[PDB]
Amino acid sequence: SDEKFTTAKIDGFKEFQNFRISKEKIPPPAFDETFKKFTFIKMGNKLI
Amino acid sequence: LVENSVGYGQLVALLILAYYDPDNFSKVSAYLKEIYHIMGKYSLDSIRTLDVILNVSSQFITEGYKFFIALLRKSDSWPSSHVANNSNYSSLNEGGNMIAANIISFNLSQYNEEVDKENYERYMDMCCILLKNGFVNFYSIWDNVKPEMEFLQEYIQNLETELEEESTKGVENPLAMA
Amino acid sequence: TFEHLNRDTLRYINLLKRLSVDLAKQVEVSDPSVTVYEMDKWVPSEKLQGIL
Amino acid sequence: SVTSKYLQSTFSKGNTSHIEDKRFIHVSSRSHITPNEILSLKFHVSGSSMAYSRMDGSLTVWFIKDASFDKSVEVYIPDCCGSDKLATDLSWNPTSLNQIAVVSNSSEISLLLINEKSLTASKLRTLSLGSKTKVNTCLYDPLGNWLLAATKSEKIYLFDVKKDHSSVCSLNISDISQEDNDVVYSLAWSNGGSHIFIGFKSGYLAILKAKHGILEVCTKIKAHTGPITEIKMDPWGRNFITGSIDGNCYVWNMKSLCCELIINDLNSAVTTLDVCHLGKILGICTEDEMVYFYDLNSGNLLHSKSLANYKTDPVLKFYPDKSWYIMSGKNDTLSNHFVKNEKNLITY
Amino acid sequence: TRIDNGILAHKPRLIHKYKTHEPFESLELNSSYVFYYSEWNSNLTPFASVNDLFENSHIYLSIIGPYLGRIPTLLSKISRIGVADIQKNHGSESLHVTIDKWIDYVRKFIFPATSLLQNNPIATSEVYELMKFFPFEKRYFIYNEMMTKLSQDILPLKVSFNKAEREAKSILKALSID
Amino acid sequence: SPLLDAILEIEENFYSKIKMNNRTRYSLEEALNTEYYANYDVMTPKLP
Repeated sequence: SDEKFTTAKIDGFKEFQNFRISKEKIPPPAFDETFKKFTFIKMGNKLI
Repeated sequence: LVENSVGYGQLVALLILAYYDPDNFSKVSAYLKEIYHIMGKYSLDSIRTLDVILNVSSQFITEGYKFFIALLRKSDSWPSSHVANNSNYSSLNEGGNMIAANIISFNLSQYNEEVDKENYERYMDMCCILLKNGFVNFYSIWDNVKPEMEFLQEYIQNLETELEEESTKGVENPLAMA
Repeated sequence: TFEHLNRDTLRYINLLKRLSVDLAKQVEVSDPSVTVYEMDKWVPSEKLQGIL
Repeated sequence: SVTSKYLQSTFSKGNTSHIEDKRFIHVSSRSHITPNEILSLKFHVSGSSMAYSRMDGSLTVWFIKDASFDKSVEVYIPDCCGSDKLATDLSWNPTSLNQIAVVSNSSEISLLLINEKSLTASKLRTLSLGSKTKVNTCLYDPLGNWLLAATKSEKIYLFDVKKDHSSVCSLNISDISQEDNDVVYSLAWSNGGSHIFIGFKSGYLAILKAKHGILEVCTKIKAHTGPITEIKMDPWGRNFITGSIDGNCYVWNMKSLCCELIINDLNSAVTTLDVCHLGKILGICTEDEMVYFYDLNSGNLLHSKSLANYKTDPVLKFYPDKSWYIMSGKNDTLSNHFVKNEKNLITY
Repeated sequence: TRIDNGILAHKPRLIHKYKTHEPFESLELNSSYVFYYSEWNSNLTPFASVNDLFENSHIYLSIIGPYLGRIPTLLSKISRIGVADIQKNHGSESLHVTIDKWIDYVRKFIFPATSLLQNNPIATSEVYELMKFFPFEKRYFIYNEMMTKLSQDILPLKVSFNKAEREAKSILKALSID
Repeated sequence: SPLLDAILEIEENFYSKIKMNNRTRYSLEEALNTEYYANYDVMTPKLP
């Protein structure tokens, strides 16, 4: 860790210049809570 | 570390003591006062000393996590008026201690040498513990670890195409071929 | 005096969990139901505990 | 990988002794014939005795005192349980150190106390039931508290061994199966007599409660698609292993009763199976004259062999007090196995 | 059990407990390993009624997706819960309501999963032991929809179907009297 | 050189005392039970 911190200081601590702090407002997600419907074809396919 | 050797020496030695103490749990305050006395005497930094605590703590995290969390909970490097939640969709990115976030997001992207590949597990586990008691908010860690979202999406498209092809077309497993 | 007191404190704390020496742990359990024993929940007899 | 090396060493040039029985010297004299059989072979609990019964009618019992059967006495006895009738199953009565229960596909259960000073096996008692009833399997609760006797159809009896084998209860198999013409194929006790596990032929598996001496049907699950051959239990008491004839070997979790691990390299029927006293290695004897040794925790093959058309029907059994196993040889002759310097796996 | 001085003596087996970082417990031949962070399940509350099972299926299972098949035991547990729930009210008049609701559930969450399995009969046996309670029209509906619309237009299902089909043809070319 | 020599000799004496205590205790507790077969690998300290 000391070696890594030395080589990071060498470049002038540029590795901490970029940090990307998020600023969005996170909304509560929506979950589909419904089941699909069934067609008119009682059996599987038209022929049967 | 090499700049004020004596200084860090004392600190890290003291830290080992705390994890080898049977009554360490009821002497949190004495340890915090000792660490402040030391950090004062030889003018250690706050950033580097937080890192030194994190490393030799993660080294004992398994069966030290109780005392570790109590220690950080009582030290003034703990965000007390804007504590992160990490358990509510509307607050996954608000609050925390952004300096600890910087140091952690840094130490989590070093997997190039050979020595850290064997401690990445314990370090990730310590961060995962800290990341649910509100020490740092999640997105502040997510947005800053190594693989960028674009490279992830590229790897994803490659895996999707390769999988779909190997599924639909298929591949002949050579039994006695050639 | 302060230096002696610091060094003695480290020895005492070291000498508790780290350099402690403990009992043999011979085990015999009366209940027939107990078919598996933890081997860490073994404790010494109450009479011996008072003497210790 | 320690276990693989251990098993390889157990299959080496040395570390193996021929069990010198009547059939062994017979083959030695006639080779240097039609092999009768080995109907059954079952240890004592304390790992210091062994018993088995060929098809001729004679049951041999050894008092293990040596590794390679050097100083092991042998009480050979002629065709017990009648001259016409031969033994089919025996239980070793974990209560005492000498008693034995033996059944001969008849309505009579023979309790004999084997003596070691002489070579005399003296009939101690005979138990009888309905005249038509033809029981063929006997079992002992691993605490020596209940005895079970089962028919190929329409009879199951439980005696209380403590109170001089007073007939405690019975049950009609048709009440347990409720299917078309089922024939119980294999039974087994739970660790500590509390439940009886029964495997029918139609595929079903039933769990009966035998807590206070009154049988009752707890549950029935459609385990397999063919007849169930063997049912074994883990010694630690966390899972029970089921092996079938359809080529499957499953291990069911004990607390929840749901499949947890499956053996998939198998492609043939199972004739028997056994698991070591440490609950670590699982030995499968399939029907293509081949044995396999799997690992219980992971479920991947760790050793294979080949019987090579010698003694078509094989037998396997792991010691209850050491990591050794008796396995059949060439012509219905037993073949011990050991390492001679490792009593248990842990010592290795 | 051991024979000492010519008498039987029973003893219990002795094991010890170790703490590791692997999540799943085990017992390696003398000692039992456990996950160290023994209060990881503090933030979660188990279900109290099958209605809660629906309400939380809509969150966890809709995420795990067609990959539920990677854990067979969950299929068995949910299917046995369904069987017992249908059996509990065989007498009552509202049975057809529960039957319709479990029909929808098995259509949307379980059957796509069981379509992914690999040479594991017993799990399918359980799912069918639950399915046995429906009108056969509905079973044919589910089977045909799975055949026509969900094999295509979903990647991992398509991969598994193609693998199974190629394997079936490969075996069919090698059937003999010998 | 001699400084490090002496200090490492002392640390050796230290760990020797620890290991002697633990080994004697384990041998006794092993020979005192039926099928204990203690695990000599782990040596982390534990409160008596």
